[PDB]
Amino acid sequence: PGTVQCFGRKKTAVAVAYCKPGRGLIKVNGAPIELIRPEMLRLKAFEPILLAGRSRFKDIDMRIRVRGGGKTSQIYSIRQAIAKSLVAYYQKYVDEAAKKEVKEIFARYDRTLLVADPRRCEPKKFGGRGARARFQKSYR
Amino acid sequence: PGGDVKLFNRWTFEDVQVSDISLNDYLAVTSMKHYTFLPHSAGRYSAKRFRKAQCPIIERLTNSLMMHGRNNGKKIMAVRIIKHTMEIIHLLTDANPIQIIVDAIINSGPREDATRIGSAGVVRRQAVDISPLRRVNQAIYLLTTGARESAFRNVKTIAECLADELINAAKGSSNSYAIKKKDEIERVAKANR
Amino acid sequence: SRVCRVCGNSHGLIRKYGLMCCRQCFRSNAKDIGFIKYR
Amino acid sequence: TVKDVNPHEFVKAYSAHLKRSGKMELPEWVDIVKTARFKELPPSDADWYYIRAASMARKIYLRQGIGIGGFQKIYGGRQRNGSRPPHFCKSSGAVSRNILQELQKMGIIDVDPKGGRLITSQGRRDLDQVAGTVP
Amino acid sequence: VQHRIRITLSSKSVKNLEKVCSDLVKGAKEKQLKVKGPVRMPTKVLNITTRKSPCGEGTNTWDRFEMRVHKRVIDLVSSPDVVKQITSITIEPGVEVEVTISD
Amino acid sequence: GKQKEKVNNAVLFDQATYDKLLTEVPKYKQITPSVLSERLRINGSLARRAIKDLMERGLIRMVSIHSSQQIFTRATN
Amino acid sequence: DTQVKLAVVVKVMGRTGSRGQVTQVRVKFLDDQNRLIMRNVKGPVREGDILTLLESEREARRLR
RNA sequence: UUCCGUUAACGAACGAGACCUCAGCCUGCUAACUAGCUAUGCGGAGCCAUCCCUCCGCAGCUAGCUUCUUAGAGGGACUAUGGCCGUUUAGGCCACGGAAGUUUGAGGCAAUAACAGGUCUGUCAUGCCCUUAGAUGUUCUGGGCCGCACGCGCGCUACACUGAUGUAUUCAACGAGUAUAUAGCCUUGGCCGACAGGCCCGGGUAAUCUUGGGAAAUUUCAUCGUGAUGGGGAUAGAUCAUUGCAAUUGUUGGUCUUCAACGAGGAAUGCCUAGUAAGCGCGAGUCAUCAGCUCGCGUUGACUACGUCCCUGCCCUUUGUACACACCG
Ligand SMILES: [Mg+2]
Ligand SMILES: [Mg+2]
Ligand SMILES: [Mg+2]
Ligand SMILES: [Mg+2]
Ligand SMILES: [Mg+2]
Ligand SMILES: [Mg+2]
Ligand SMILES: [Mg+2]
Ligand SMILES: [Mg+2]
Ligand SMILES: [Mg+2]
Ligand SMILES: [Mg+2]
Ligand SMILES: [Mg+2]
Ligand SMILES: [Mg+2]
Ligand SMILES: [Mg+2]
Ligand SMILES: [Zn+2]
Repeated sequence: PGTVQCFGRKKTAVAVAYCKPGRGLIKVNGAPIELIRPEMLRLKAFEPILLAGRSRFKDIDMRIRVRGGGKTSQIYSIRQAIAKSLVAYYQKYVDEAAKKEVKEIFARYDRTLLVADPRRCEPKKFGGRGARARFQKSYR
Repeated sequence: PGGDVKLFNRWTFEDVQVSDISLNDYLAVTSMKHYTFLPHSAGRYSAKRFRKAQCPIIERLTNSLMMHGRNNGKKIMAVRIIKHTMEIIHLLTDANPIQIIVDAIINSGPREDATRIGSAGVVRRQAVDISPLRRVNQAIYLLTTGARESAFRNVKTIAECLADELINAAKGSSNSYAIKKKDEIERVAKANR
Repeated sequence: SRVCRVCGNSHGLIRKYGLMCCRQCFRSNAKDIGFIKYR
Repeated sequence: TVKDVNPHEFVKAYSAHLKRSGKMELPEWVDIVKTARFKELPPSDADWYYIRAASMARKIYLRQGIGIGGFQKIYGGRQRNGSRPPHFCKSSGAVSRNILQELQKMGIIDVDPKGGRLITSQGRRDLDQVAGTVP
Repeated sequence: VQHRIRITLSSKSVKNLEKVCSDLVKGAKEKQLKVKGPVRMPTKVLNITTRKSPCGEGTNTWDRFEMRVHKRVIDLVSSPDVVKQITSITIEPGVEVEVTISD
Repeated sequence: GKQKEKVNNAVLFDQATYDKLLTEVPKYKQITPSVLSERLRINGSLARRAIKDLMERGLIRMVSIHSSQQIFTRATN
Repeated sequence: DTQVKLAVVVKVMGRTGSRGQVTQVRVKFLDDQNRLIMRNVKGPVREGDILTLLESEREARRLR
């Protein structure tokens, strides 16, 4: 019955990682995870996988659909979607205390593979063209 | 410290030794907490005082590459420069490029400076010590600016201007922008003691 | 050839949403129409 | 198939395929055009016309219902106006329309009901066969 | 016999509109009708920014007026008289009802 | 470094960089880059950026390609 | 010939200087863990930080 | 001026706070074919290929469907718990936990007293004065507000390689569509056209169509090579097309050509403390046409500081005054 739909978020990038009990598949909107297209920010998407292991994923397959955000925000998003989706699957289907090991792998590395950033675009206010910046002042 | 995790998936963090125990506390390199695959993390540093001492150092170097307006925030470009830079360092030195940078941080950070303090009721610049964290902050600042200035209106690439800068600085030769700026600060501060 | 429906002024006019009010007569009638200044 | 292969290196393969896949017609305005209002010079590459085809033969493969007024956007870009601020600029449709015309005559794409341009049953085959022919 | 009759509700008022909305739903649930609602629609927010001054002097200060508009939809599988037999309760002040016969 | 102004001076295509010099210019630190050679030799680029391929087809060195036209060089082995 | 000597900030006293730009601290010499002298540090500095000192005889006064 | 308290005061009123709005958490609730996963039916392809495995399109009584979206309800944080500090009071610093510990973030509202502050050119709001038919009334034609020795302010574009150009690749959010006349404001798709722009069939008074707004910087791959260069794009010549009743003192958008100053800017001086500065583009106002502007939006995303009263100012107390249109005395 292994099926979990766990999400991850960054600024506006929302990723939803539906799962089935398969062999090794990880596909983002159908395209392989090995191909996402910041090729500098590729380890960030790969970061959960090299943290836990390809072995930990030996009986699951991943289809991680993304929408919104930008380029960098999405890679930080898929990171949580992969990382969170694993423990939710482990919580529901493997063991509750076999995921305590998994979590402390993710948490001792980076705390933001499970919990998002609340940071957002502060609104613009008048008297200037930024959140804080104000129009230049002249006296004479 | 334990963990076989490597930057860009090529360079080991074990076998880097930071000599001067003064700023061993703020080189976020040696402990296994600081190892990271990429010098790009959107960590909420600057949120509290001394928190940016916890930012991995190769990121702190990276953050400073984005200056003068037409580079602000272009961090993928900045990190890509870092990768090519360490390619060149190991290319030219065949040692641990992590060691080179942290030795380039340690040799090019001024230990003293002159500040306008006032004793007895009259102010003037007087000689003072420098805290380790501003010293690291200053060591980064000198290197990145020196690499920046040379690359400008030069066919040479920034990645390699940075690379010459770090190699010369880690050696300690009087050849880097960072080294000459460091020693002029000390000499002034020494005079106004 | 477009004036305020309230005063007949030719300047500062708000055609947006079809109010056809000047920027001042609108402000005078803004809450009555139902534009709440929430923020 | 198409998604397991690099959307760049693959299109090099498919750009080398519409050369040697027999041939087709080719405009007597091909080598002058800048492909957009905002471009500075015409495309540098001589065999750009098939690369534009190969790049745009995946568009219909990976989408459906794209007209010419949308294909213009897909290849448009920033426009620097000198003194005044730069904006977005929509590219030209003569190039985009004609690429469709050629691949229509060749059985990779067809005109689409409900509006647009839709991929062929058997054109899907080669875009998946040549896809298999990439490392 | 059993049609597709859609009731559309708009208003400037959150509380007031859900008074009517729920009453219609509980109106027809007491008749065990096929009541498919409420589908809740993105709130429209009309906006005007105007300069506070009548003379363009002083620190230029702007006030953002706005209006929330809320959009509600109910489906009833019923007749043109069963819809009207229900929708005769007191419509609260200002709430807009525009029932039409869908496809 | 008039090293696109020098790309046709007959010394170049005769021998200048066909090991006439570029044995050495990597050997300063033994594999010094394609661009360090590009300025540790006072001559710059694009007589070099053509030969960055030329020595590669001649099988004397191994090379890279990437974003900023970063390109690399190796001596021997 | 001065020899660079290391000390540790045991404690922090105030923020002296006209603009406040100088944190005044008490330092602990590592060669002799007995010499508690005042020094004037620039930059953010807490207890447990280690200051590199070129000279040592230069001693800060109270509220210097 | 918020409290603990003090106390010739006692008890109250405003302001502050509370409050109100968007953002940050809710696999819990109400749901939802104008939002949408998930499964299954088929259909297309690849391929150990026959099935299975993968990507895809189309419909349903598929859901013990609502994770993702919308919008309602309410839940949640109170410095709650722990530690040190402190009249051990009010409160301070920190730490595990947590979405969140600067009142969590940002805004709205916002006292008394005043200023001879601005606005009679927003208002058939308005006292007094001026004119009132040969008009300072109205209406029409044309010109001017745009003129150019010069000084000033907000800005746009740059002075390049952390780049220009030409490929390929592809990720948002906020808003917007007045019978708009015989398609018409936003405009999909078809065709003509090198660009510009046309002709055609249409969709939408809109989570339904435009548009899930396929945004740019960015990311790749080449070409250029320290040269006022292919940086930069002022100036000007020729022509074409659109808006409008009309384009001249070029409305604007094209094409070719012309290729200026500018080599990081003296004395001075502005804004700014985390999704912030800075970079990038988008929408809305005006609008027939014109956005180098303003109001909003999202995208990439730091350096530095966690302080002081030194300069500029503000609040309270004490003190001096020959000041009271108040030290610009
Ligand atoms: Mg350079
Ligand atoms: Mg720009
Ligand atoms: Mg507040
Ligand atoms: Mg008035
Ligand atoms: Mg004017
Ligand atoms: Mg202004
Ligand atoms: Mg140019
Ligand atoms: Mg480009
Ligand atoms: Mg506009
Ligand atoms: Mg402060
Ligand atoms: Mg006196
Ligand atoms: Mg007097
Ligand atoms: Mg005087
Ligand atoms: Zn009016």
